[PDB]
Amino acid sequence: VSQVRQNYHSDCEAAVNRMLNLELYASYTYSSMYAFFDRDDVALHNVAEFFKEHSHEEREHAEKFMKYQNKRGGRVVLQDIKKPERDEWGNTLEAMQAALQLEKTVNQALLDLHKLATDKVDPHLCDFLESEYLEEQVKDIKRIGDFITNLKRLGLPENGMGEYLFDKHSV
Amino acid sequence: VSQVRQNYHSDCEAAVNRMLNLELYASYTYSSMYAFFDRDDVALHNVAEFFKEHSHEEREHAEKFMKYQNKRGGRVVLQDIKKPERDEWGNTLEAMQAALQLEKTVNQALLDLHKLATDKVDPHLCDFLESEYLEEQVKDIKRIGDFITNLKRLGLPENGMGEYLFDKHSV
Amino acid sequence: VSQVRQNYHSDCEAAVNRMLNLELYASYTYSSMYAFFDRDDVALHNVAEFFKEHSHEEREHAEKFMKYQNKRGGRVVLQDIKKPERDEWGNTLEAMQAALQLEKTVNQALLDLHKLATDKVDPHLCDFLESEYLEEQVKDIKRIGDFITNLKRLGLPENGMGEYLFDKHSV
Amino acid sequence: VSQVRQNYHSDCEAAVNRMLNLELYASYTYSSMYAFFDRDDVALHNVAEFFKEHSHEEREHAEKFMKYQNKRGGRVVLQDIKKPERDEWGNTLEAMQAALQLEKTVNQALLDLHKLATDKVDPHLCDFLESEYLEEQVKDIKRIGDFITNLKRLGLPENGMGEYLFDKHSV
Ligand SMILES: [Cl-]
Ligand SMILES: [Cl-]
Ligand SMILES: [Cl-]
Ligand SMILES: [Cl-]
Ligand SMILES: [Cl-]
Ligand SMILES: [Cl-]
Ligand SMILES: [Cl-]
Ligand SMILES: [Cl-]
Ligand SMILES: [Cl-]
Ligand SMILES: [Cl-]
Ligand SMILES: [Cl-]
Ligand SMILES: [Cl-]
Ligand SMILES: [Cl-]
Ligand SMILES: [Cl-]
Ligand SMILES: [Cl-]
Ligand SMILES: [Cl-]
Ligand SMILES: [Fe+2]
Ligand SMILES: [Fe+2]
Ligand SMILES: [Fe+2]
Ligand SMILES: [Fe+2]
Ligand SMILES: [Fe+2]
Ligand SMILES: [Fe+2]
Ligand SMILES: [Fe+2]
Ligand SMILES: [Fe+2]
Ligand SMILES: [Mg+2]
Ligand SMILES: [Mg+2]
Ligand SMILES: [Mg+2]
Ligand SMILES: [Mg+2]
Ligand SMILES: [Mg+2]
Ligand SMILES: [Mg+2]
Ligand SMILES: [Mg+2]
Ligand SMILES: [Mg+2]
Ligand SMILES: [Mg+2]
Ligand SMILES: [Mg+2]
Ligand SMILES: [Mg+2]
Ligand SMILES: [Mg+2]
Ligand SMILES: [Mg+2]
Ligand SMILES: [Mg+2]
Ligand SMILES: [Mg+2]
Ligand SMILES: [Mg+2]
Ligand SMILES: [Mg+2]
Ligand SMILES: [Mg+2]
Repeated sequence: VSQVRQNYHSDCEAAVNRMLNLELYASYTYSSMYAFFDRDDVALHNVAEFFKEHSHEEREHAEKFMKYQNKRGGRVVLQDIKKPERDEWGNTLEAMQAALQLEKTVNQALLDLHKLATDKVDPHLCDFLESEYLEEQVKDIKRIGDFITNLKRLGLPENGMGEYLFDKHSV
Repeated sequence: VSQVRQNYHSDCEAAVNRMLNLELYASYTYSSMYAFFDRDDVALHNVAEFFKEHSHEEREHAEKFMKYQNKRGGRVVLQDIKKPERDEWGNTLEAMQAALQLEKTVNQALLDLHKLATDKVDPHLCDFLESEYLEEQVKDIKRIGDFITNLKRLGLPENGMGEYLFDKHSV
Repeated sequence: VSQVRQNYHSDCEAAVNRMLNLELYASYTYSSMYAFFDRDDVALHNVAEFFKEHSHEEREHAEKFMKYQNKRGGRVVLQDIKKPERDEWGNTLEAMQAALQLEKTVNQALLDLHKLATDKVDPHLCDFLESEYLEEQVKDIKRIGDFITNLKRLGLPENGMGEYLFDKHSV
Repeated sequence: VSQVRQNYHSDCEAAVNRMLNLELYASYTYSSMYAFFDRDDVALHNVAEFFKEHSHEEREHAEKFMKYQNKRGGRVVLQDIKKPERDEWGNTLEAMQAALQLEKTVNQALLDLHKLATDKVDPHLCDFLESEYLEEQVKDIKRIGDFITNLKRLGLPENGMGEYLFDKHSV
């Protein structure tokens, strides 16, 4: 047992490792979206940079879980980072839709981890999730939903002018 | 009943008073460690100052509980501050080991208070503990554990050169 | 065919994708080393931060290949990022030895890519590798070799005092 | 023989003169595009200025070859600068398409010169091309391709509103 370990359940330690992997997976998906929008035959650079920024954000989320694991006396265990679901992302609307679903998947995993922490009576882990993850997640989901509403308003996927306008005025 | 009192259980009020006393006890133990490392036949001044700083931190923790008690309409009840367990602390490793155990004792009391607050459905007290105590406690425990690992690496208790090096490069 | 594509062989495009994956793999290995040295029972924070910085450097190398691929009209194709070879890294010497071998593996892949680019008469790709990768790689290999020499001098793996001194004066 | 001349093949000297002429030709084509978009019945001033800037860039490329020729002890030999292929450029999409093809023509000539320099074992000329020409060429081709993708997205040539929007938000 680690000398620092106190009130930290094995199940929570394992779930933190799985959560870490999911954050890395989300980062990698966003990296893929960046590369797609940077293609010469897609060429929506502000959209590309939005996804690149999100990729970095998700990596930071993962690193914060590594730090957390060690602070509690748990042990970081890494697994493969699976490649993203798609190799190409269609257009701004399809990508934003995929991002919304990804964000909700990550959110569900965070909420499940919070429930586990609650069941194991771990208020430190609860606080960590509430203070560092859950609100940023709600904010991100709201921003992406707002974007989707606007992309539909702008006539996506068919309206190329609408897609151009979004890239130039929303991101 | 205090005019401000709302959703504050008698059991929680009493437990806050006991927690206050424990913080003062921890402060006093750290004061003792400061005085020991300041001895001419011990003479590890950076180590002494580390413990002096922790003594002040613990006193601040106690004062914050006094303020909390009054904010909720509870009444501060003081008891004797018991003298520390030891009069002399051996060396840097023994002292850090004692500090780790003290920090875990304080942490357990905070977690027990959080459980009581949860049982009495007191979210304000839960928030207070999570926002002002529980994370600082985890951070402090991690720092002391890290120190112990390094002190063992440096050959404590036997290696006096190792002890000197720690005082000059870690604190 | 991409409208921008000129003098860019399919073999080079594929090799750039494989190189990208290797950079990500190297990043992930360094992330693992960071987490290990951040453990409470390892606790060499300057060493941890060295590896964390290298993890970020390798990610930047990967992103630069993504940008390169698109600039030439190639298409980014991502694969799984394999987890690192080890879950724990022994000590500073073992980790630095693993880092040296990793850096040489990455260097060999860069040199192989340069040879392919030479065979396909692609001076732009040659220039990119020479200007952005090959010298940084030689510099990094030299720095790590220098560290290993010093760690051996300091009596690693047995000499814990030597390991402490390295963390406090070399990184 | 020039007193400075060393490892400079007659074939490379002649090819540098031809390359110089091509840069001047490219400059002149861009000047024509500037004048077209400045017409009162075309009136896309940001597009005009983009081409004017490129005209100046190409002239600078030519001047750098003159300087290069003298540095190696070769002799600058000038030929007529042929007028551009067209007197009018249709619209933003047609012009960008012509610019892409022009840039690829210039790029091919640079790559051919690099191959000649390689065959004649002239690393100074290789370095000059790689360091001063080849990457700027790839960057320019990528930018123009990105523009074409966006112009098509915006409904060019038919969509006049799309053309206006491009002029006001992309250049
Ligand atoms: Cl535990
Ligand atoms: Cl507990
Ligand atoms: Cl457990
Ligand atoms: Cl696990
Ligand atoms: Cl009450
Ligand atoms: Cl209530
Ligand atoms: Cl009560
Ligand atoms: Cl009481
Ligand atoms: Cl090609
Ligand atoms: Cl070619
Ligand atoms: Cl090919
Ligand atoms: Cl591939
Ligand atoms: Cl010569
Ligand atoms: Cl020679
Ligand atoms: Cl000759
Ligand atoms: Cl000539
Ligand atoms: Fe995340
Ligand atoms: Fe996210
Ligand atoms: Fe305290
Ligand atoms: Fe404390
Ligand atoms: Fe790298
Ligand atoms: Fe590297
Ligand atoms: Fe040029
Ligand atoms: Fe050009
Ligand atoms: Mg376990
Ligand atoms: Mg998973
Ligand atoms: Mg798979
Ligand atoms: Mg918050
Ligand atoms: Mg009472
Ligand atoms: Mg007590
Ligand atoms: Mg007594
Ligand atoms: Mg709560
Ligand atoms: Mg907090
Ligand atoms: Mg291919
Ligand atoms: Mg590979
Ligand atoms: Mg495997
Ligand atoms: Mg070069
Ligand atoms: Mg260089
Ligand atoms: Mg001649
Ligand atoms: Mg010509
Ligand atoms: Mg003619
Ligand atoms: Mg360059």
